[PDB]
Amino acid sequence: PVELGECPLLKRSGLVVEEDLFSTLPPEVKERLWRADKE
Amino acid sequence: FEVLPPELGDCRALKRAGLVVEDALFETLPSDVREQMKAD
Repeated sequence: PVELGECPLLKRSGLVVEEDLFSTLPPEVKERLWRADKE
Repeated sequence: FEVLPPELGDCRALKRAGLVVEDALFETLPSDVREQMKAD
């Protein structure tokens, strides 16, 4: 669900899931998660 | 599309990410609707 992006502390390393299931998320929330991850 | 309606606030589970569109369609929400939408 997109609500996983609502979680602030969660990041890519925190959210361990398969690549396709992660890609099911919308592009911009994935970009937000990426940007919060790498910095 | 031409202009987004103001009733996206009534939609409980539709986001800008969910409603993926070209950006000139994203720029169309009323200002109070922007205030209610940036806070979801």
